[PDB]
Amino acid sequence: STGSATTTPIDSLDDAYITPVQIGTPAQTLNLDFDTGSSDLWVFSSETTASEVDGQTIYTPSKSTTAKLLSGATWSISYGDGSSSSGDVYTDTVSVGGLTVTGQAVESAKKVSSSFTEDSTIDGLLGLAFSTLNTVSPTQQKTFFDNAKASLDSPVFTADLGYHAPGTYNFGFIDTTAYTGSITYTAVSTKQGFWEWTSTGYAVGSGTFKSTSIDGIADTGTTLLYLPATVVSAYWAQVSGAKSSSSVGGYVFPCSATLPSFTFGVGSARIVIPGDYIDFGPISTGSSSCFGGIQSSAGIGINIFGDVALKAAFVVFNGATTPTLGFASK
Repeated sequence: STGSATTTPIDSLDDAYITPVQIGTPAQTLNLDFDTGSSDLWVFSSETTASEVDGQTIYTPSKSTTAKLLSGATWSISYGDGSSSSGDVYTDTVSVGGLTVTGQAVESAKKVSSSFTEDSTIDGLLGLAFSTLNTVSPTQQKTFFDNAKASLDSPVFTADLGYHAPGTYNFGFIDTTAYTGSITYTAVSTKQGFWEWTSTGYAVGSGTFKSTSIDGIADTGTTLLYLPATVVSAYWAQVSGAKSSSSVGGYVFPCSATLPSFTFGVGSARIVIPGDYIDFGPISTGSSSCFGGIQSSAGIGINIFGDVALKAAFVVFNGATTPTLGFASK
């Protein structure tokens, strides 16, 4: 089997991407944030504290003839940005782009943090990291991909995120028309539960490539590109007037600037992030100070190849017995 679904930016900045997902019988369609950096499929629901729901579409398990309470199971997750959610668990039928999993754990939120409430466009998350990170207790549950894998034509999914435009998540096949040149595959460590890999270096604009190992995670659920302070300083030094602002929470730059590109290495291959992908717009409405899309990972504890990086590539998440990651230009 295969599946193919369009993923759409939630706003004009590509802050996140939402993908429609069918849950239950009859189908209830929710727009979920596909997150290769976590491993829980959780939704706003009829059980979510009413004051914490503000415009989201909810899953109502009592209206699904295939929903079953997973007795005694609870979940609770905290994300790198400080947001969180928790609740109980149903199993139900879940379909993405024509690919159906029966008995998928659907984690129903009883509580969500303010950041989730305040984002009306995201109805929940669909985790695509390794199932070892799943938070369901006392019996850990599998991700949608893990459940689907054996049925797929090939045990892979691909992320093809758009810049200020829709893109695609495919399951079970590589669309050879969706990228240019070849896909370069690189080793993955699953030791921390992430799609963790080592970039071979970087360049800023038309500058020379610096060969250096950068361990990080491919994370569709993180907006920005978080890299070591040395790398980030080298980037922003090429933008007149750019500075790190403790008050704002990272590098800002004059909105009048033209940003240089940023290249990262995948083996001997190179992925070029155009400068415009690194512009996240005014820090507040009407400001001439703009927020940068490349930020320091210092004090995160890990480097993160988030959407800024991934959307410059066609990315293969190869879930073969020994997982790997593939990147192609597009």
